[PDB]
Amino acid sequence: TLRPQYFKEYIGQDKVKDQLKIFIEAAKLRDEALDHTLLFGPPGLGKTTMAFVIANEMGVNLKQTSGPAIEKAGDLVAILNDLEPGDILFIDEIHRMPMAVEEVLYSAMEDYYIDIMIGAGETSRSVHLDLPPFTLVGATTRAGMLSNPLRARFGINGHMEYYELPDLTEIVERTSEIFEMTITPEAALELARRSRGTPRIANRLLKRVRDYAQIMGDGVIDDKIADQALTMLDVDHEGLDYVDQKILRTMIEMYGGGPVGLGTLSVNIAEERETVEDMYEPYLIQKGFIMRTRTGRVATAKAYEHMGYDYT
Amino acid sequence: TLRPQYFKEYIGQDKVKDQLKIFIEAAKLRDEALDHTLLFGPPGLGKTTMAFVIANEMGVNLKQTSGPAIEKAGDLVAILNDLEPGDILFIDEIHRMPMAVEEVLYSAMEDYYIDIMIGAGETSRSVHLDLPPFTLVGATTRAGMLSNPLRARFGINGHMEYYELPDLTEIVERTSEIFEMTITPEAALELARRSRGTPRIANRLLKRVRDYAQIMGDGVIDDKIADQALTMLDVDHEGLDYVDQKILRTMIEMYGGGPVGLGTLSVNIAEERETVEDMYEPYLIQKGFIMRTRTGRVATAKAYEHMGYDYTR
Amino acid sequence: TLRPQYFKEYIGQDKVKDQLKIFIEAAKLRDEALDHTLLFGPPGLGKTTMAFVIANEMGVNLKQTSGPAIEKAGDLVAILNDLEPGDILFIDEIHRMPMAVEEVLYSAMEDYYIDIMITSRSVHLDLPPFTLVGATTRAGMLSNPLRARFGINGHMEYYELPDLTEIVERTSEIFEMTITPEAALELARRSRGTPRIANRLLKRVRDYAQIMGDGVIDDKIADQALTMLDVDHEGLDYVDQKILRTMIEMYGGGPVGLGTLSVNIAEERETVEDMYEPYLIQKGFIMRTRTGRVATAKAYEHMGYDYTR
Amino acid sequence: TLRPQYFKEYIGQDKVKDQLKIFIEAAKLRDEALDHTLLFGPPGLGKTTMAFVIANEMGVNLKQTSGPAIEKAGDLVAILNDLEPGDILFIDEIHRMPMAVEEVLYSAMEDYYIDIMIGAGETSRSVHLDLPPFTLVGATTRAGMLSNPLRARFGINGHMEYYELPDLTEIVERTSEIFEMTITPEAALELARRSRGTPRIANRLLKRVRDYAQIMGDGVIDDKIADQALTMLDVDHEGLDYVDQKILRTMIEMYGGGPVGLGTLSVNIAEERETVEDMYEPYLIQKGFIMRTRTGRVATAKAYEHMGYDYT
Amino acid sequence: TLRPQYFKEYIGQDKVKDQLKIFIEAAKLRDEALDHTLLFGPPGLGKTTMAFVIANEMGVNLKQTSGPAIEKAGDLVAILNDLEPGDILFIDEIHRMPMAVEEVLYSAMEDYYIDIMIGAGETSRSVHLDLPPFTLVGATTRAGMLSNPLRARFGINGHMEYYELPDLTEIVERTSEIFEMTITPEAALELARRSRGTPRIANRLLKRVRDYAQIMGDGVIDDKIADQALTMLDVDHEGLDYVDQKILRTMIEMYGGGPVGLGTLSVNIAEERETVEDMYEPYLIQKGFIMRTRTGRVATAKAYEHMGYDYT
Amino acid sequence: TLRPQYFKEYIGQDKVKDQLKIFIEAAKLRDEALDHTLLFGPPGLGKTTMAFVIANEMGVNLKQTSGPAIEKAGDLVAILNDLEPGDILFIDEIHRMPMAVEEVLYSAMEDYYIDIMIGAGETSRSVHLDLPPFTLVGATTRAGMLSNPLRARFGINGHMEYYELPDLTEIVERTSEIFEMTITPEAALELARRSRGTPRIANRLLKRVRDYAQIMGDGVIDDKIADQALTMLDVDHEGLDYVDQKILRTMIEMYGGGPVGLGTLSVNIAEERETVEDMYEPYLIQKGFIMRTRTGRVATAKAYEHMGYDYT
Amino acid sequence: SEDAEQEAVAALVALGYKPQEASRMVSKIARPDASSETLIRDALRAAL
DNA sequence: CTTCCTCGAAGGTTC
DNA sequence: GAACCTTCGAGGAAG
Ligand SMILES: Nc1ncnc2c1ncn2[C@@H]1O[C@H](COP(=O)(O)OP(=O)(O)OP(O)(O)=S)[C@@H](O)[C@H]1O
Ligand SMILES: Nc1ncnc2c1ncn2[C@@H]1O[C@H](COP(=O)(O)OP(=O)(O)O)[C@@H](O)[C@H]1O
Ligand SMILES: Nc1ncnc2c1ncn2[C@@H]1O[C@H](COP(=O)(O)OP(=O)(O)O)[C@@H](O)[C@H]1O
Ligand SMILES: [Mg+2]
Ligand SMILES: [Mg+2]
Ligand SMILES: [Mg+2]
Repeated sequence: TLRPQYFKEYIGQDKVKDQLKIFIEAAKLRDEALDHTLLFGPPGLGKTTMAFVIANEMGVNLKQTSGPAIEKAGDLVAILNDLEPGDILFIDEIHRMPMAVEEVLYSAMEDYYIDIMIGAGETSRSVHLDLPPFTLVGATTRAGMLSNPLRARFGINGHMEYYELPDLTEIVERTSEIFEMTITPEAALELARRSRGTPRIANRLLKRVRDYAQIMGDGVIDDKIADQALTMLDVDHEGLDYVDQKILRTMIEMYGGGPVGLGTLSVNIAEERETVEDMYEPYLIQKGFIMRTRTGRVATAKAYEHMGYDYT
Repeated sequence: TLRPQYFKEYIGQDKVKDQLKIFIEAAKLRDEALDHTLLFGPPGLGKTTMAFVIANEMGVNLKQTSGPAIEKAGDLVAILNDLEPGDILFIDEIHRMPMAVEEVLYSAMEDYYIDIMIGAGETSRSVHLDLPPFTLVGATTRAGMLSNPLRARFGINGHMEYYELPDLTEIVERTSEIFEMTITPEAALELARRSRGTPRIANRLLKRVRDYAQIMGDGVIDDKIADQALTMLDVDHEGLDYVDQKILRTMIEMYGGGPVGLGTLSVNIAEERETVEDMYEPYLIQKGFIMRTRTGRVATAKAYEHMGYDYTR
Repeated sequence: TLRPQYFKEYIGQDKVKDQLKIFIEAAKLRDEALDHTLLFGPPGLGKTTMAFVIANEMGVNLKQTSGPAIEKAGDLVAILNDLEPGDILFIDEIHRMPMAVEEVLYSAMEDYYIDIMITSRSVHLDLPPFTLVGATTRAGMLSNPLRARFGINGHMEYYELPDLTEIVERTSEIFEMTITPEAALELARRSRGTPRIANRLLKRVRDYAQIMGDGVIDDKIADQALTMLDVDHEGLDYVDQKILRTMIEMYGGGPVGLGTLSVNIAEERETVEDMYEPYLIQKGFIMRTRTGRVATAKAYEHMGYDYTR
Repeated sequence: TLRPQYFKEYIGQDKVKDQLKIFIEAAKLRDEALDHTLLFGPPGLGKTTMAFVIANEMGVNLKQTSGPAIEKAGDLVAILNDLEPGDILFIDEIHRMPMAVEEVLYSAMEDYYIDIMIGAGETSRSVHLDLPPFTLVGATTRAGMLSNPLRARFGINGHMEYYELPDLTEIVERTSEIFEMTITPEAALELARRSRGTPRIANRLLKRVRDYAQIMGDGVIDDKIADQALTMLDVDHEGLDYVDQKILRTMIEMYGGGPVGLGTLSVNIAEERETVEDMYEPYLIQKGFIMRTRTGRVATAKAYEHMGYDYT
Repeated sequence: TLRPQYFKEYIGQDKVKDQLKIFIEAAKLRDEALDHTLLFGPPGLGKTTMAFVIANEMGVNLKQTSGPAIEKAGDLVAILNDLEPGDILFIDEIHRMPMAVEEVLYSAMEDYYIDIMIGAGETSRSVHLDLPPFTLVGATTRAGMLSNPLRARFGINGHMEYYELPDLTEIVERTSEIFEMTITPEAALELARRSRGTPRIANRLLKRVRDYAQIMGDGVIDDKIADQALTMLDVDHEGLDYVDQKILRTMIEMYGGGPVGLGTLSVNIAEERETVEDMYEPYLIQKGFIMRTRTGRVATAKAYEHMGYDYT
Repeated sequence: TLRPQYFKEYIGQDKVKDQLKIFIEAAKLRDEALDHTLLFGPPGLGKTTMAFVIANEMGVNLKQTSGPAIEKAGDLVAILNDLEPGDILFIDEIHRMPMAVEEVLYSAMEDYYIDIMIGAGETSRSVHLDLPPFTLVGATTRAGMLSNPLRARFGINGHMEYYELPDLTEIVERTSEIFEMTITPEAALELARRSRGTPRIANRLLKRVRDYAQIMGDGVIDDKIADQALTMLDVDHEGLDYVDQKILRTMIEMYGGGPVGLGTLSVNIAEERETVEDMYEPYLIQKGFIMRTRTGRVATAKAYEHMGYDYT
Repeated sequence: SEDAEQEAVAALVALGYKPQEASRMVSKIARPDASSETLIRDALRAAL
C-alpha cells in the first residue's frame, strides 16, 4: 500500500510525531493504555493514516466508524460493547454525531461505564455496565464545533498543519517509484508547488500527468511536459482550481472587487452557498486572496495583480 | 448531429471533451478500465448524453440506474453482478443515495470485492465476493453534500458549462433540419442570443417560430419573419420576458434603485413572493442586473445602461 | 351560460388569445397534438374558462381533475391509463401535487411512457399523443424541471374599461335585465379590472332594482344602489376611505408605520396589509418607504384636501 | 332568550341589517338559495348571532360545524353530500381550516361539484360528485388570513361596527327583563356609557351589578346602588380601569405629557411591555386620550381635562 | 400547612378578597355555578393559592391540569367529558396552550357544547356534545398572550398587587409558628423589609435564618442573630445584591451620577446588555434609586445616602 | 481516586463550603432532604465534584443527566419516576433545557406533583402523579440566562471563583501524591502558575510532564525539566495558549488593535463565539490583556510588549 | 450442504432481506452441491 | 416542511 | 457625538 505504517516512514508532522513518541513509549513502560487523543486540521493531511501508525506502534487492532454512521445510542452501545481490552477506536468527524450519542461517551471516556434504564410506569430500573480499558481516537476538521464537555475529556491534542516544499517533493518521489515513473527533481518540485500543501492532491495530479506524458511524450516526465500538462488540467501556477479562478474572476469583473454577498455570489456561479463557505473560502482566506468585511467579501490588491488586472 | 456517438460528433463542451480523450487513450494503452469519474454542472446540459459517448468510445456496454432506485445494499450488489469486465455503471443524482449503502459503494469501488459479516457479533464469519473490474460514472448537481470518503474515490472531475453563441447556433441549424424548414444563418444567430445558453430553450423558441412562419408567412424563416415572431412574443434581445422588463423598470422608476424588500416589490408587479424569487430573480442575478443585500435588492449600473436610463450613485 | 364557449365569445386577453389561435391552427394543419400549455396569473381573470375553450376549438373531449385529489402515484397512473389518442388532460391547482407524483408526471410528458413500481408490483405503460393543460396561481411553487417541460406559457392580465363594459352588457342579457349604456360604464369603473367582481356588482344591483324599483336598471337606480353599497367611484370601500382619511388628517400624510395605522382604525394588522393595501398601492394612492408609508398627491386630489409637500 | 331570533329583536347594525333584508326578500321572489355570505369584524359585536337570524328568516334548517373540527378532506367531503336542497352550512372560525381543505371548496362554491377519488388500488377512479343548491355562511375575526381565491367567491360581505349609547341602553333594558330585576332608565344609561361600545361588556357589567344589588342592597338597581357597585369595581365614568388611570397619571405627573417610550413607561407601572401594548394601549388610542408619534407617546388635551390637571 | 385554606387565613389582597366574597355569596343564594374567573399578575404573589381557596369556599371537588400538559384537541375533549355538574376546572399557566386548542373553548365557555367529528372515516358525522354547568378558573403570569376573543369570555378578573410591610410582617410570623420556632417582632420586621414585597422571598429567607439559628445559636431568631445570618447571605438592609451595589457604585465613582448610557455602563460592569435591563434595573427604578431620562439614567440622592458617598 | 469525596479533602471554595456545611448539618437534625441548590460559574472549577461530595455527606445516591440530553417532556417524566426518597438529581447545562421540558419542573420542585395525559384514543385520561422527596442540583455557566420563574424556585445559590496560587500548589502536590512521583516545591509552584487558576488544566499538564520526566529525565520533576516539558508543549511562560496567541496576533496585525467586533473576530479566527465569550475572553480580561469599550474590544500595551510588537 | 444453505440464506438476510423472502429466494435454487457464493450469486442473479 | 418571531440595521430627533 | 426611539427586512427554529 502507499500509506506508511511506522513513524520512520511517515514524513513530516515533526511536532505531532515527536510528541506522540514520548507518550507512546512512556505508556509501555508503565504497561497501560494511551490517553484519549484528538487529531484535527484540514482534510487530507494524514489524520487517518496516523491512527493506523499509532495502532502498530502500540500493538493493538484498530476499529473504525464515523459520526454520521452512528444514529442511536444503541449503535454506540453495541460498538463499545464490541471492544477488546486495549482496543483503539477511531471515530471520523466525531463532532457530527448527534447530541444523544455523546451521552454515552462522557461516562465511557471518564469512568468507562454506561447506564441504561429499564421498566415502565410503576416499574423502573437500570443496568450499569462496566467497560474495559480502551483508547478513543477522534478526528475532526473543526475544533471549535466540538462539544465543549467532550473536548475537555481529550488528554492529547494533535494539531495537523500543511506540509512544506521539502516534504511534498519527497512524497511525490516516493509515490512515483510505485508507478515506475521517471521524474526529475525539477518536475517533482513543480507538482509540489502547485499542490498547495496537500498530499492527496499531489497523488491525484501525478496520476493525471502520467496519462498525458504517456501520449504527448516518450513517457519521461520533463519539467516542460509537467507545465504543459498542468495547464491542460486547468491548474493555476498558484494552485487555484477551476472554481477558485471562477470566483476571483467574477468578483473583479462583475463587482469591481466587491463588496458582494455570499448569496449573490453563490447564485451567480452555479454553487451552493454552504459549499462555497466550507470548501473553497477557507483556503482563499488563509492566503489573503479574499477578505471578509461588514458588507461582504472583497478581493485584495494581491488578487488583482495575480489575475492580471490593474488595481484602482 | 443531435444524437452523437463519438467525440467527433458531440457539439460543444470542448474543454471536458478534450480531457476525456487523453484519459481514454491512456487507459486503452493498458489493460485497465477508466478511472471513476464525476460530472458537475447545472441541470440540462447533457450529462446523461455524455455517459453514452464515453461508453461507445471505450467500446463497452452501459448499465443505467438512479440514486433513489437504490434502497438497500442488496439492490446495488445485484446490479454489480450484471457488469461484465470493464462495464460502465452510470448513477444519476448519486448524492441522493442512502448512507447505509454509501459504506458498501466505496468499499467495492476500491477493492473490487465485498465482504459480508454474519452472526450475533460474538461469533461471526465472513464471505468474499470477487467482482470484475468496472468504471463508475457519477453525475450530480450538488457536491457539498457528498461525504469526504466518497469524494476521495473519484479520480476524474469534469465541469459542464453553458454553450456559447458559436456552438448554440449550430444546434439550432441541426434541429431546424429535422423539421422541413429553411433558416438563414442571421436568423439562427438571433435565436441563439435569446436562448439563455440552454439547448432545451433554443428548441422551444424554434418550435414557436415555426408555427408563425407557416401561418403568417411563406413557410421560410427569414430575418424579416424572425423579427416579427420575436415581436409577437415579448422576449427581449437579451432574453428578458415582459415581467423581467417590468421588474427592472419598477425598481428604477419608483425606488431609485433600492434597497427594496421582496414583499414591497411583489405587491407592485402583482405577483407572489415565491414566484419572483424562484422564476424571474435567478436569471437577473446571473446577468448581473441586480444584487441581494441585507436591506433588499439593488439595481446595478449594467441595468441602467440596458434599460436606457441615466445613472448616478 | 356564463362561461364563453369560443374565442369569438371570449372578450379581451388580446395577447394570449392571439397567440393561442396561431398555435391551434398550425397544430390542426399538421394533424398533431398541441404542445403542453401552462396558464397562470391573478385570481378571476379567466384561466379556468380558457382551458375549456382550448378543448372546444381543438375538437376533443376534456378530462378534468385537480391536484388536491391526486394524493399518490397510483391515482395518477390510473387516470393516465384511460387517455385516448388526441385527448386533453386538464389539472387544476397543479401546484398541490406531491413531489413524488411530479417526478412521475414530468417523465411521461417527455417520452409518453411510464415504468414505475406500485404486495408491490411493477407497471409499464405506453401513452398515446396527448396534451396536458395546467392552471395555477403560484407558478413559482412548481419544480424547475417541470416548468421546463411546458411548451406554451400564458400570463393573464387585467381588463380595460371598454372590455368590462361589454362583459357587463352580455351578462345582463342572460339575466334578462334591461341596462342602459351609461349605467354599464358606472359599474365597470368600480370592478377593479376583474370580471368576477363586475358580475357580482350586477347581481347586487339587480336585487335592489327588483325590491326598491321597477325591475329596470337606469342611471338613477344605479346611483341609489351604489350609494347603499357605499362603493366609491374609484372602487374604494368604506374601510379604504377610512385609511386614507386617517393618514391625511392625523399624521400629515406620513410617514407612519403599519402597526400604528392598524391600531388607529381598529383593524387587525394582517387584514390591512393583505386585504386593503394591495389595491391602494397598485393604483398609486399609497407608497411604501424605508420609514413608513405616505399618501401621494393623487390621494389628496381624490379626497379633496390641499396638498403640501 | 339571550340571543335575538328575528330582525325585529336585533337592535342596531342598521347598515348590515338593512342590506340583508333586501337580499333575503329578493331571493324569495326568485325561489332560489341565498348567495354565500361572510361576516367579519371585532369580537363580541354579534357575528354568531346574525348567522342564526338569517336561517330563521330564510325558513330553513341550519347545519353547524367549526374550523378546528375539520382536519382532512375526508371530513369536509363527509359533511358535504349530506346537504339537502336549500340547506345552510355555517362554519365558525373558518380562518383555521387547513389550506389543503380550502381548495376543495373552490369547485363546490362556484359549480357545486367535487372531484372524488373512488375505489381503492386498481379500482381507484375519479368521478364528479354533485351537490344541491346550498348557502355557505362564514364568520371570522381574522379575514386577512383567508386565501385570496376564497374571499373572491363570497357574494355578500358584512363588516360589523360598534354600537352607540342609545342602542346599548335598549340592550341593557332588554337584558334586565330576561333576569328579574327592576332598573331605572337613568341607571341603564350609566352602565351603557361604561361598556366601551360592546354588547358583551354591557351584559357582563349588569351581572356584576345584580350580584351586589341583591347581597349589599334590597335587590333593586337604582342610581344609589349603581354608584356604589361601580365604585367597588372601580370603573371610571369613561370606562377606564384602575391600570388605565394609573398610566395617564404617570405620564402627566412625571413626563409632562411626554414624549415617552413604551419601555420606559411599562417599568414605571410595574407592568410588562407586552400586556400594556395589547390590553390597555388600544382603547386609549381609539378614544383619543393618547397619541403616538415618532418620538414616543403623548397625552392629549382631552386627558388633562379628564384627570383634572391644567393644560399648560 | 404553608398554603392558606380559607379566606379567614388568607392575609392581604383586600381588593380581590372583597369582590370574590360578594360574588361567591350571590352564587350560592341562586344555586348556580360561579362565573369564569381569570387570575393574573406578577410571579409568586399568590395566584395558585387563591385557586384552591375559591374551591374550598364553594364546597366542590377541584379538577386540576396544566396548560403545557395539553398538546391536542383530543386531550381537551377527554377532560371535558369527565366534568360533573358544578365541577371546577383549574388550568394553570393557561397562556401556554396552542392556538388550535384555545379556539375549542369558545363554544364550551359560552354555550356548553362542542362540535366533534366521529366515525371510522368511511362513515363519519358531526355531533354536539352537551356539557353540564361548570366553572373554568385560569391563572397566568401575562394575559397579553391570550387572544382577544378568549379574554372577553372571562366574567371575573383578578389583578394581584404587591404586599405592604404591615401585611408581609404577619406572613413571616405565621410561617414561624408552623416551624415551631420563636421569632422576636423586631426580627420579623427586618426580614419583611428585605423581601421585595414578595411572600415567596420572605419564606425563603426565613428558612435560611432558621437553619442558621439552630446550628450556631441557641434556637431563637433574635435581632442579633438575624443580622449575622443576613450578612452571610449577602443581602443588604434594602434587599440589594452585590451586583446591584456594584452598579450604583460604578455610576457614582466613574460617572459622578451620570447621565450615562446603558451600553457604556454595561462594559464597565462586565454585565450583559439585555440582562441588566431585564434582571436588575426594574427594581432599582421602582424603588427610586435610578431614574431614566432622555439623555441617560441618573442616580438619585437616595442612591447616594444609601451608599455613604457625599451628595453634591 | 483523583476526585475528592469529602469536605475535608475539597480544597478551596471556602465561601461555598462554609455555607453548605451549615445547611447540610441543619438538614440532618430534621428528617428531611436538602433544599434545591444552584451552582454557577466558569467551567472546570469543580462544581460537578461538589455534587458528589454533597451526596456522600447526605448519604444518598446521585443520578446524573444534562439539559441537552432531554428532548421531550416524556423523557423527564421517566427520570422522575426513577427517584427514590432523598435521591439527588443533577442536571448539567440546565440553562440549555428546552422550554417545553422546563415548565414541567415548576410543579415538581414546589409541590412534588405532575399532571400528565396517559393513554390514547378513547383510553386517553389525565393522571396526577405524586413524587417522593428529592433534591435537585442545577449547574449553569450563565446564571443570568435562566427564566425568572425557574430561578425563583432554587433555595440555595453558590457562586464559584478561580483558585489562588497557594491553593493550586496544594492541588498539584496532592495529585502528584496519588501517582508515585516526586516533585520539588519550586516546580510545583511553576506548574500551578501556568494553570490559569483552573484545576482541570493543572491535572492535565502534570500528567504530561510526568511522561516526559520518565523518558527524557531521571524520573524527578525539576524546574529545568518542567520548563523543557512546558516549552515542548505550546504553554507560554505565562499560560497563553496557541488559541490565545492567534487571537492577539490577529487583532494586532489585521485590525491594528481594534476596536473590533467580537463577531467579526470570531469568524476571522474561525472560532465559536460562545467559546471565546465563556472560556477565553474572561481570562484575557481578568489579566489586563484585553480591554473593552462600547465600540468593541481593544488590545492593551501589555499585549503588544508580549507578542513582540511596537505599541505605535 | 445445510451449512452452505444456511450461510447463503443468512448472508442474504444480512443484506436486509426478510427471513421469509430470503428463505424462498434461496429455496428457489435447485443445485445443493454448489457453494454458498454460487447459491447467493444465482439467487441474486435470478432475483434481478 | 412551513409560520412565526427575533435579531440586526439605519433613519431621525435632541442635547 | 453620544443616546432614544421607531420602522423595516431577512433568518431560523418550533410547530
Ligand atoms: N397571602 C398569603 N399568605 C400566606 N402565604 C402566602 C400568601 N400568598 C402567597 N403565599 C405563599 O407564597 C408561596 C408562593 O405562592 P404561589 O401561589 O405559588 O405563587 P404563584 O402565584 O403560584 O406564582 P406563579 O404560579 O409562578 S405565577 C407559597 O408558599 C404560598 O403559600
Ligand atoms: N505524510 C504522509 N506520508 C505518506 N502518505 C501520505 C502522507 N499524508 C497523506 N498521505 C497519503 O494521502 C492520502 C491521505 O489520506 P488520509 O490520511 O485519509 O487523509 P485525512 O485522513 O487527513 O483526510 C493517503 O492516500 C495517504 O497514503
Ligand atoms: N478542589 C479540588 N480538589 C481536587 N481536585 C479538584 C478540585 N476541583 C476540581 N478538581 C479536579 O478537576 C476536575 C474538575 O472537573 P469538574 O468537577 O467536572 O469541573 P466542572 O464541574 O466545573 O466541569 C476533576 O478531574 C477534579 O478531580
Ligand atoms: Mg378556476
Ligand atoms: Mg361567535
Ligand atoms: Mg403557581
